[PDB]
Parts: sequence; C-alpha cells; structure tokens
Amino acid sequence: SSHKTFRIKRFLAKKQKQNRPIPQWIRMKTGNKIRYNSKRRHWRRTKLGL
Amino acid sequence: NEVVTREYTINIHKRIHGVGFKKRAPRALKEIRKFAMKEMGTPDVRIDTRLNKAVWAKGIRNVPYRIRVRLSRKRNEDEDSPNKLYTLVTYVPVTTFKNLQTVNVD
Amino acid sequence: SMLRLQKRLASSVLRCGKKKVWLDPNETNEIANANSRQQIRKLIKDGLIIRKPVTVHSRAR
Amino acid sequence: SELAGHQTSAESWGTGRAVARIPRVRGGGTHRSGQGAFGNMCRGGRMFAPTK
Amino acid sequence: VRYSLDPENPTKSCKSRGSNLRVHFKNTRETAQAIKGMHIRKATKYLKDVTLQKQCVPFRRYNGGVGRCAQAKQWGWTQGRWPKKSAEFLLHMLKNAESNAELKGLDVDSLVIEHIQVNKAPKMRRRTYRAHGRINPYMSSPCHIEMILTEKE
Amino acid sequence: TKGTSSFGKRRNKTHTLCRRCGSKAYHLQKSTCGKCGYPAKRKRKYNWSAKAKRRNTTGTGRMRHLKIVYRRFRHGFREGTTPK
Amino acid sequence: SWWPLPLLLLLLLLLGPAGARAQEDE
RNA sequence: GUAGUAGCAAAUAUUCAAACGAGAACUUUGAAGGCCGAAGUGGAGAAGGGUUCCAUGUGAACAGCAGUUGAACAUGGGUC
Ligand SMILES: O=C(c1ccc(-n2nnc3cccnc32)cc1)N(c1ncccc1Cl)[C@@H]1CCCNC1
Ligand SMILES: [Mg+2]
Ligand SMILES: [Mg+2]
Ligand SMILES: [Mg+2]
Ligand SMILES: [Mg+2]
Ligand SMILES: [Mg+2]
Ligand SMILES: [Mg+2]
Ligand SMILES: [Mg+2]
Ligand SMILES: [Mg+2]
Ligand SMILES: [Mg+2]
Ligand SMILES: [Mg+2]
Ligand SMILES: [Mg+2]
Ligand SMILES: [Mg+2]
Ligand SMILES: [Mg+2]
Ligand SMILES: [Mg+2]
Ligand SMILES: [Mg+2]
Ligand SMILES: [Mg+2]
Ligand SMILES: [Mg+2]
Ligand SMILES: [Mg+2]
Ligand SMILES: [Zn+2]
Repeated sequence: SSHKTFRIKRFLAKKQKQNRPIPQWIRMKTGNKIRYNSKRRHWRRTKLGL
Repeated sequence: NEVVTREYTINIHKRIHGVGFKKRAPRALKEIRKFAMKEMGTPDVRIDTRLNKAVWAKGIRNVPYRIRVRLSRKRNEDEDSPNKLYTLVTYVPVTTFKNLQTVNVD
Repeated sequence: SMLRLQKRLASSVLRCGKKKVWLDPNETNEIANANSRQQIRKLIKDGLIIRKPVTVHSRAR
Repeated sequence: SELAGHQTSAESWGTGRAVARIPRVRGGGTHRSGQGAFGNMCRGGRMFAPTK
Repeated sequence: VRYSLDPENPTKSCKSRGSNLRVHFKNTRETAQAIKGMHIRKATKYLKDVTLQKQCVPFRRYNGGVGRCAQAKQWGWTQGRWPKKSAEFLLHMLKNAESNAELKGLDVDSLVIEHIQVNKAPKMRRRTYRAHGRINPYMSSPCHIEMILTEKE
Repeated sequence: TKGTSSFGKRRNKTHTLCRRCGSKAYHLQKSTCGKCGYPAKRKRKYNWSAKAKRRNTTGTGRMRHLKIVYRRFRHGFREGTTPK
Repeated sequence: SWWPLPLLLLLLLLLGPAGARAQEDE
C-alpha cells in the first residue's frame, strides 16, 4: 500500500523471515523426516492477507 | 564444387495469387526460398536484408510484381552444416523488365 | 549476449526514450563487457551507442 | 466414544445437485470441505450405536 | 532392473531403457510397433524421416479421430500421423543402445530390435479453468521405455 | 454483474489486527473485536462453540509463567537456596 | 531437490441448476 | 471407455540477417513493414498487493506450444 504504519512492517517483516527454503544440513541429520518447507508461501497464489 | 552465379527475374504477381492481404508478403519470401531451393538443388538459402527491404518497400499487401534477383551459390565450413553448399540471394536493381532474361553472370 | 540492461541504462543517461538509442550490433561483446552508468558513459562518448535522431514529421505539406 | 464421534458441524445440500443426502461439511478451501460428514458409512463418521 | 522378456542369448544382446520422460503415451506406442523388428541401420533412417514428414507412423490401436494420410499404404492401413517428439526421444534411445553395443564389443550393424515396451508412468497433474468456475484437471501422460537389441545370427 | 464484476470493488478493510488476541477481527468502524471483545473487560467465550474454547484456552500458548507455578508446588514453594 | 509445486485444495462452488429453467409443462 | 476428441479463433502482423548456445516461429541486437495516437498499449500516484524492485546463476517443476526467458526457483542486494 506503499505508505503505511509500523505495526504492518513488523508483521510483514516476520513473513519474509518465514519464507526461505530448507538448508541442506538439517535434511541430513539423525531423527529427521522433513523434506522441504510446507509453510512456504508464494505471493501470486496464496496471500497472507494480514 | 560448383560456385555458379545466375541472375533471375521471378514473376511474383503469379506466385502470389489469392494469398490474403495480411499474409501476402511473407509468402513472397516463402516462395523465393522455394524458388532458390529448386533452381540450384541446394536446400539452404540465405537471402540478403537488401532483398528483404526491396520486397517490403511497398507494404505487406502490395508487393512489386517482379524482382530481378541474383542467385549465388557458395559453400560453408568451420564445423559446418551437413550440406556443403548454400545460396546467397541478393537484390540487383533494374528499372524495367523488358528484354531481360536469366543470364549466368560471373 | 543479453543487452536489456544496457538497453535501459543508456535511456536514463541520454535522457531520451528506449526505442531509439542504438547503433553497433557488431561490437556486441564490447557492449556486454559493461554493466554500469560509468562504464556506459565512456561507451557513449566514443561511438558504440548513438542517439538515432528523430523521425521526420514535416509541416511543409 | 462418548462424544466426538462427530465433533463436526454439517447440513445436507438436498435436491439440486447430483450427490446424495448424507450431511456435507460447510465451507471451502480445505479439501475436507464438501466431503461426507457423520453417520456410519463415511470416513470420520461415528460408529453404529457408539458403545456405552 | 527387470525387463519384460529378459533375453534368450543375453551376452549376445544389448539393452536400453528409459523411465519418466515427458511425452505422450499413445503416440509413443504406435511408433514402437513401427520400430519393432527393423534393423538398426534402417531404424536410424526411418525416424529421421518421420521428423522430416516424409514417411508415416500408422496409428493402429489408438486411432480415434486421426486423419487419413498418403503414406499409410506402406503399412496396409489408412490412418497415419508424423510424430516429432515420439521420434525425437525414440531415436535417442537407439544411440544409447548403440552406446551399450559399443562397450560390450558387438558387431553393431547386425543388430535388430527384438523387444520394445512402452508403458504408462505416474502422471503429473496441472489444472485449467472451464466455465462456471469449475476446475477440471489437465494432466500429462509420460511413458517408460525399454528395449532389447539382439544380433541377427 | 451481481457477482464477479462487483467483486472488483472490494477495496477497504473492515477487520484489522487487534492487540489482545490479534486475529484480524477489530471492526474499525465500531472499535470492537469480534473474537475476544477488545474494549470490553472480559474475554469472549461462549458455550455454543466448544472448539472456540479449545482454540484459545490454556495449554495452547506456552504457559510460560503458569508452568513453573506447577513446578514449585512439587516442593511446597521453597525459599532457601541449597546445601553446599 | 525442491519440493513439488502446486496441487492446492479445490473449493468447488455453486453453479446454475436445471439448465435454462425455461417454461414448465402445464 | 469417451480420447490423442472437443479444443488452444475478441481487439488488423509479421519479415530478413547476425551473436551466444546441445538445441531458436518466441531470447538479444540491428534494418524494414507496422499498430496504441495525447479521454494512449505513454509519463506518475491514493487504495490494496508485500520483496513482486535490482543483479547474477541454473534449466526437474510452474508460465496452458516452446524457451538460451520471467512477476519461477537459488543466492546476494536495495526503501535515508
Ligand atoms: O449462460 C447462460 C446459461 C445457459 C444455459 C445454462 N444451463 N442450464 N442448464 C445447464 C446444464 C449444463 C450447462 N449449462 C446449463 C446455464 C447458463 N445464460 C442463460 N441463458 C438462458 C437462461 C439462463 C441463463 Cl444463466 C446467459 C444468459 C444471458 C445471455 N448469455 C447467456
Ligand atoms: Mg490473508
Ligand atoms: Mg458438537
Ligand atoms: Mg473417527
Ligand atoms: Mg481430426
Ligand atoms: Mg478455458
Ligand atoms: Mg470466477
Ligand atoms: Mg453494471
Ligand atoms: Mg482501557
Ligand atoms: Mg484436433
Ligand atoms: Mg472436429
Ligand atoms: Mg547465428
Ligand atoms: Mg548452437
Ligand atoms: Mg485504429
Ligand atoms: Mg493508461
Ligand atoms: Mg524485473
Ligand atoms: Mg545460463
Ligand atoms: Mg509451455
Ligand atoms: Mg522467489
Ligand atoms: Zn481481539
């Protein structure tokens, strides 16, 4: 919305934190069956919508 | 082996007949590739950008009726085509098309 | 072999539109060597990218 | 069982659609929405006379 | 791996295989029967011509709505078509099968194609948009390819 | 035009992030919250939606202080330190 | 290496019924 | 099964050559032929979208053909 308030920029800050893939060393641990990030979000398809 | 060079006039007014207006002038160049392929035997035909400007200089639906072209046959190298030979069509100007005929010119 | 960066970047430097700003496809790698406005401002002032002056719309008719 | 054989909430569509008259859960998006709700013969339905 | 019809002179026959390759199944089946039994010199030479549209591939079992063509008179049939991408990938496996014939040390120009199987793969799913806001699926049909090549003794 | 070509007119947000439960439910045009009732004193829960109690009663947060009250009760709220 | 994309939940929606209502027999 | 079937038909349009590349009807440049024609297919914002902006890299997905491309994926930047 291109000029905004600070509560939204804290909310939007955390959603870009979430939005990065899986490193290749957690995948090779012991006690693991995670293959990818299922909470991955792409902005064309799935909005967060606050 | 053969490196000949001939000079042709091609009656475009009959080789385009009934091709629609927005499709007219590309078939002029499809036909010259069909013309240059057959006249020399070789398949590979590269026409000059000078030849392109001469066809297209009156729009896509008003092509000049006959074009004195020049057919040259050359050859390709340097990790080459599977062909040995190809064609380089170039545009030689002449005003009027009477008494001219297909004269093999070095 | 991808000059879309140098396409846009001259237009901000010449302060004119994108549709015009061109000559020399022959020195392709000579342009693609460059990646900055400093770099491309040398390349304007020695003759790889020219202004291509304005299409004519005479009022003589 | 005692409860929560059907925690869910559903009503049935009825006539004008070709499905059936089992209750169908209400909503969309989550792909259980539209499926068969409580009863015997459904996935995640309660059992027949839930044992007491 | 395992093949249908593991061969009967197995040291004197080289083999090749393909799995999960994005083409159409029904097109790749009919071109396999055109291949089957042809010498590998002619197997090279036939599949150049399908991509050049000079020589057809008859559609024998999956025939629904294929138009007639001129070149099915080589096959005793009416309906032919000229699949590029079936021929592109099926010419690929023959060079891979040539490559295995090189390593084992055969006489690679006595090789006929004994057995060639093409069978459907786990199909990948996409979606497109019909009227009234109803999704209908829109899915691939890749196929697995096997082949056995046996010398004509 | 009852449907699609009047959904393009959806532009202003009514519900907004509130500060007590924080669930995009704060009706700006009234200044109240539909989930936990912000300007009121008391946390909105009712007995007709059992799952809503299940979504926001205790046990689902951390209980980051109320846990160690249960830990201290195992010894009866000691106030000394240790032996050496 | 990347997880397979799409395959999102549907969400079928209501559509017109009984074709073109038109005129009932009477 | 229907099935390699319907179908990929709204708004005038492509062409020739050249480079990189396993690989070019679409990517890039260059020339021609064009249309939006100043109530614009242009230049900038409010709302809303939230990294989409920029750069580089790959070509299994995805882009309803293809791709050597991208508002894709991966990495790194930028909002005084
Ligand atoms: O599009 C439709 C339309 C036509 C037929 C169906 N039906 N009926 N039973 C059906 C079963 C399967 C598929 N379709 C079906 C649905 C809609 N229209 C329409 N026509 C006449 C009456 C009502 C309507 Cl809504 C609009 C109206 C205005 C002009 N433009 C077209
Ligand atoms: Mg949202
Ligand atoms: Mg209940
Ligand atoms: Mg159950
Ligand atoms: Mg047909
Ligand atoms: Mg559609
Ligand atoms: Mg819709
Ligand atoms: Mg209206
Ligand atoms: Mg207060
Ligand atoms: Mg068809
Ligand atoms: Mg038809
Ligand atoms: Mg080239
Ligand atoms: Mg190349
Ligand atoms: Mg007009
Ligand atoms: Mg505008
Ligand atoms: Mg960009
Ligand atoms: Mg690359
Ligand atoms: Mg595609
Ligand atoms: Mg991304
Ligand atoms: Zn609240």
